[PDB]
Amino acid sequence: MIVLFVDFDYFYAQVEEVLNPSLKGKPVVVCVFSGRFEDSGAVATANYEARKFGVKAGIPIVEAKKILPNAVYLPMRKEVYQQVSSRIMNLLREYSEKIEIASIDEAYLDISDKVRDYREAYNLGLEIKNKILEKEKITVTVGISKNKVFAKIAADMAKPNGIKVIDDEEVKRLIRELDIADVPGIGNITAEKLKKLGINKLVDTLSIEFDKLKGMIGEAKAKYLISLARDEYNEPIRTRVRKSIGRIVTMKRNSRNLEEIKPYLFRAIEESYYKLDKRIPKAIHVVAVTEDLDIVSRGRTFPHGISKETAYSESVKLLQKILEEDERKIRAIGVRFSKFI
DNA sequence: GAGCGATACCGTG
DNA sequence: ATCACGGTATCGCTC
Ligand SMILES: [Ca+2]
Repeated sequence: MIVLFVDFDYFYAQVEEVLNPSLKGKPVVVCVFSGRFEDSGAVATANYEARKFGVKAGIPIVEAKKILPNAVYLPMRKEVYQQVSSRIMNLLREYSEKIEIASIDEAYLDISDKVRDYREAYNLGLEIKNKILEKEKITVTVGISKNKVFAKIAADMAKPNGIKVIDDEEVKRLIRELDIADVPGIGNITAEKLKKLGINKLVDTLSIEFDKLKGMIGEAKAKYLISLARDEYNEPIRTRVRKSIGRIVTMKRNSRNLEEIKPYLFRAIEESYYKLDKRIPKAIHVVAVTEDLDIVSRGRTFPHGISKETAYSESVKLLQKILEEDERKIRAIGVRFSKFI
């Protein structure tokens, strides 16, 4: 099959740049402000102008201001991005009925039955970059190859505003040459677990014995890596249906006082129930990030759907259970709803 | 031996 | 020192 992946460049920033074009050329950093102290929080994304200097998603806002104190610092407007994203997405549906929306920012199309070869495919990805630039003034990167993983690796290798095909010969090349840590799904913890085992390239997972590999990363990621290195990975493009929806909020100050967490918790329920629309969940999970930045949950499933009032009273019970069964103070509290009708 | 909710870990956005 | 999603490993229960 032939897979075409679209990955919007610097999406949150670029949307801010489309809306306020005075911003082009300047470093923009979309932030998520927390409210413990002035400029506490983290970076959600920056544009290339800011990324050049080490201002990337995940760093604290204070560090980003130490590097680029004169950049534009914008509060995250996710609702807006989500709305633009939706419209870019309804636009990708013109090019294939088989479409898998992977994130706010990313979609895969199986165009197998709308092109014959990768030159036709390549051609369809210029069209699509054009259409999106025309309608929404947003640059994207396209990656084309014979499955989702190598279509995503192609986009990585081509961004920003790129397009690249990874034909069957280049796939065999990468399986040998490409550092396994750049394979989607291999993050730092498992990258290291591999290097530990000498695994540096994908091909390497075929000489190692399966249960040494399984015993180290998981049967599933083991099988995942092996199927790639055998060039036998095919995962169909499948439509995403959201499974959970939650919200966590950081408290002005740590605590384990029940009457002190309760308003943040209840704020988190309100927000999440609004984010649910007509989705009725049967499961609720309360979520506390410890003072130590660990994450510890407590949940309950129900024969029925969960009303907000059920949500309010069950969540307090679940938070009580978090505080008994642990001694660590709470930095942020939230909830996740799931198992929808 | 292996199928099921709770819960943690791990990846990416 | 953000928030969000969602896949998989592990346990204990259960057949
Ligand atoms: Ca992107």
